[PDB]
Amino acid sequence: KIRVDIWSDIACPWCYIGKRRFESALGQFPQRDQVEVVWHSFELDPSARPLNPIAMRDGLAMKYSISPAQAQGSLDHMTQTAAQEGLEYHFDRVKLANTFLAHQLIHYAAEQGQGDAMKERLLRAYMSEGQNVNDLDTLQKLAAEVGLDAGAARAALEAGTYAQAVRYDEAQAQQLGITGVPFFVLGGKYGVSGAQAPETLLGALSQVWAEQHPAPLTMLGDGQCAVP
Repeated sequence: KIRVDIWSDIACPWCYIGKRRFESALGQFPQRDQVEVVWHSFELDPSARPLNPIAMRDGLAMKYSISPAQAQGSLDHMTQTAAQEGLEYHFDRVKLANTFLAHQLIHYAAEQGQGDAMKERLLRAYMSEGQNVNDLDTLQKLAAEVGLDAGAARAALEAGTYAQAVRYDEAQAQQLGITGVPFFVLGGKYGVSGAQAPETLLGALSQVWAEQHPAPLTMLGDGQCAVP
């Protein structure tokens, strides 16, 4: 088996792009059926307001200390880059929301085996559909759309059941020195930082598989100690 651990935030447009590029890599990888993907929570800003009412362009200009004109250029760059992955972003509608609860929903979804579908739904909701992913009504609806028990999912969020697990995900990311997303860990050994090309993630997948299935030695030929 091949384990891939990915840290990601719903609020990061490169994460959605990265998910597509990784999916492109996976499709080209002969041993794709032996890959287990595990999504991990990451928050760009764990202390963000529940909902910041300012335009994404402005939040970006403030956070990164540049002009509104440059912040827009960056938005325009990300939008066109995403389009090449089949993603139609709508940054003008983005709700700058705290993503803690949304990550919790992903953890709930994963216990039902629907982690990736939930992650996908939420990325779309944030990046394209102008939805507020800190809002419980919205989160419950999205869960229903994924095919989850909407009542159970909402109950889980109100209880904060997966709150601890999200914090541990983030703690683990911090302990690994992961300070930006998306971040890929392959074979619990190799790291790939950022939304890298499919070729790069395929080469990582390929390199890891090779290490786990190296070419069989030719044996030649008074004892040994063997582990039982």
